Amino acid sequence: EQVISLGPQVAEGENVFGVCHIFASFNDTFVHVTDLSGKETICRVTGGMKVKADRDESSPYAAMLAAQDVAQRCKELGITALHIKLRATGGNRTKTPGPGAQSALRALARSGMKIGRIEDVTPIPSDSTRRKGGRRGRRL
Amino acid sequence: VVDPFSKKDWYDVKAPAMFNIRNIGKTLVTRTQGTKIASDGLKGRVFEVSLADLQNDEVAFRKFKLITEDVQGKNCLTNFHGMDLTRDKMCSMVKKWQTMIEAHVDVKTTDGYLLRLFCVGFTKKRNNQIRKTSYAQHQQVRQIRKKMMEIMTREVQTNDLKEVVNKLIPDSIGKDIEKACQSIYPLHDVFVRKVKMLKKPKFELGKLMELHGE
Amino acid sequence: KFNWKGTIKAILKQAPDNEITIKKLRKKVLAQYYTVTDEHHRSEEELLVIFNKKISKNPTFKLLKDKVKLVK
Amino acid sequence: RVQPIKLARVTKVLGRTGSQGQCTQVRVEFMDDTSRSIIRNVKGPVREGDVLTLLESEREARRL
Amino acid sequence: TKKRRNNGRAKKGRGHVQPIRCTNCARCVPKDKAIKKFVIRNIVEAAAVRDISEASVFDAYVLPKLYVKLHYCVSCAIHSKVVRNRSREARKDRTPPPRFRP
RNA sequence: GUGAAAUUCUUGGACCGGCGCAAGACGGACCAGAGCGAAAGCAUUUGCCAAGAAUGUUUUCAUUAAUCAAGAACGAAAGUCGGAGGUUCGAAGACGAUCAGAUACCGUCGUAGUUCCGACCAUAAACGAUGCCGACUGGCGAUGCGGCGGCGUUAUUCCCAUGACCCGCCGGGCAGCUUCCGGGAAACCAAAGUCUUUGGGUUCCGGGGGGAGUAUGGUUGCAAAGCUGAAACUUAAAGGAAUUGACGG
RNA sequence: UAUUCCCCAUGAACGAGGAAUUCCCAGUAAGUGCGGGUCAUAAGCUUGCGUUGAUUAAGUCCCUGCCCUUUGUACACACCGCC
Ligand SMILES: [Mg+2]
Ligand SMILES: [Mg+2]
Ligand SMILES: [Mg+2]
Ligand SMILES: [Mg+2]
Ligand SMILES: [Mg+2]
Ligand SMILES: [Mg+2]
Ligand SMILES: [Mg+2]
Ligand SMILES: [Mg+2]
Ligand SMILES: [Zn+2]
Repeated sequence: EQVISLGPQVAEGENVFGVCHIFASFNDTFVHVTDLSGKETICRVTGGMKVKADRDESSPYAAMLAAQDVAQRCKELGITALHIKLRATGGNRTKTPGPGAQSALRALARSGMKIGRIEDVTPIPSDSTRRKGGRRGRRL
Repeated sequence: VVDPFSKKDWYDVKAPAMFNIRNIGKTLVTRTQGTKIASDGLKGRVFEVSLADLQNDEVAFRKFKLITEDVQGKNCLTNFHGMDLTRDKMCSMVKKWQTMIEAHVDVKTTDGYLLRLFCVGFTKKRNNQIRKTSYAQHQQVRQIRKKMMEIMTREVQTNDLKEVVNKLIPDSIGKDIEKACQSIYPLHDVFVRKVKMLKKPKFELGKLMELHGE
Repeated sequence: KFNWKGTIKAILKQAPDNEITIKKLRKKVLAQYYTVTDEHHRSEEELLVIFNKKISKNPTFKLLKDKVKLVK
Repeated sequence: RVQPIKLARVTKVLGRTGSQGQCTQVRVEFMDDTSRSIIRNVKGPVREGDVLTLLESEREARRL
Repeated sequence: TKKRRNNGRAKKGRGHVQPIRCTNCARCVPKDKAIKKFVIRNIVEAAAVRDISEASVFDAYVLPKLYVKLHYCVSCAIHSKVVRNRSREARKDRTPPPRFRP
């Protein structure tokens, strides 16, 4: 800092906001950051971009690493504060967020980012569209 | 080859004059080149803003939609697009041993902004009540729903968007419904749950200036 | 494939009075099985119950209450 | 790139874990911001009251 | 022999109840038979509450809750240790477990 | 996506984020040992159509009733026929795994089907594994509908109503707890009681285990199949409910 | 078909051991000798004794099992069961 072309021309006390869409499912986590509208993407790092083991893409450590990389990039683009939109797979499938929401949100806060509003944006159906297991479910 | 963030310039998003906090935030867009323009790729963006970020003393669980309509240089001027409650508030109100009554009405303001308003209300346990449940019978639910639809229709049907939004800011409609329905079954958590925009006429720019001006 | 009845008959032939204790017969049969076989999924208990079915359920053998005898 | 080495002082021991009773949970505190304290898994005999070193500071420990 | 007086479900005055899907295996369970559970857990996971609180841009912000309703089949509730086998006189006890308030 | 992976999709830019559009399903949370229906079954709003239980009644008729071979209406799901539609799931099928094998369980795709209209089929652990009608025999607290009666609180409105609550009573319901009523082989059951102290009315139905709901004839159906239904031969037990041990991935 | 011992010659494998697997927590393990038994002749065995003298641990129920409670059962020659 400062570039000065990359980044808005702002004051020194007030802060500029973005939206961090954290899709924390099982099998992966996403630390997507957009602008306020959500139409412009600033950065997107996923858990599978940091590990090469294919079973720990959903581990908390990989979510922490993704959150740190996202925080560094958004900091050098001038974004200083974030609204959080937490999300599970939802719809037909599970509504509990995965193992990587924890460390991603913690690492965003601890990496030097200001936290705004937190909200759950998991897709909740009004009883739609039959799920896959068969009638007896998955008999593991 | 080059990073795309050297081709972007930052704009400012302005709320209408219903709210006292006029500045929403900053959005960005690629600079105009070729045949694609900055302004047409910038219009139609939607900014879901909390009400506490637009009014300095109002509630936080209500949020507004605020689609952008015109560009005035470094400013994106917005107009009302819809209202909704947060997920946790709506999930917090719904609980067992009480009846939920919901109603919806399609209705047009005077200037041609056909809306769909959703209402919700829950039956209230009395303070000296010792029965577990507070359940309205079906005819009580039906006339409560009828009152909700008639109140919403009479409130928005004879107005235009400015004072309709000014009614939605403190939710005076929900208080009117709750006050009116006490003689059927007392309701406590009465809100306008969601406002949806269905049709907008012709984009009079002078109207948008009037909304953003005095 | 290991031949159970043939190996048991061969052991009973090389025995005094065609007679052997169940323990010695079991020891020799299991050692033979481990030294000729090609299949590996079979367990120790499955082999034990297979051997018990081989000796107690054959018309050519008799059980004199702790032993196996070759009948004619 | 990594956060530096952090030293942590061990407050009360929270029992044994690790499916053979090989690790302990310790509830360390960071002795720079003493108010900040986390649960951690330690191998070796621990004896609450002494100082650890943390290469990667903010991981977690699951509560027993 | 008949194990329970209700037949393992709350179906007293009707013929048919609508089935639901178990939340972690997607087995069809009748709605009265399922093991239901309501979870009002915090989003911000109070082991990490202070970092979020000090990093917040507001002064007085209350953290949102997460509201999920879970449905289990009998097998998943037993295997995930939501419920356990009980003795006969312990079986016919309908009180919820104590809230472990202190 | 999984225990782990691979089949699979991806710089021709998938996944993720935004704004829209279309399609067909399905009606979450509220939703309960709650309601309704002869059962099967029935849950988004509004409107229309005919129906119904219970309650109230100093209303009418005056025995018009109960149960019922033959006969008749309805009857989940799957299945069949014809026409619309085909989102999602997904018998068959293909592949990837796992395995000694794996025509399986797990994963990816996917036909018929799942949806609607019209016509068949008549079967389910169609279960409360408990015929229907009537009488008698303990207690208690709730709950749903209707009626009656009471201190007070609350709403419009300032009053009488009318709603929300509170305290009871009566009737008909779905149930619960408790009890040395009594019964039962017991588990248990206020009905499975009022049974050697054996008789209120009536329908269907069992007679050791198999063979076998098979063979054959008849009959219904487009079919699949349904209904009715043996015998030769074989066998000393097969079962129920409790007890003690042993074993339990 | 060398009892054991002594002397001079002879001078083989073995360069720390695959899959498996045993014993052990304090004067313990391990090293090191010395008595007794057997014994006419005799200890690479065993049973005792001192001597030198540690590493690691003060835990858990994961593997192999044991005890107690609840639970399921078509087993009772009792899961190496029954089918
Ligand atoms: Mg992946
Ligand atoms: Mg299992
Ligand atoms: Mg049983
Ligand atoms: Mg049924
Ligand atoms: Mg059908
Ligand atoms: Mg598919
Ligand atoms: Mg069909
Ligand atoms: Mg017979
Ligand atoms: Zn399940």
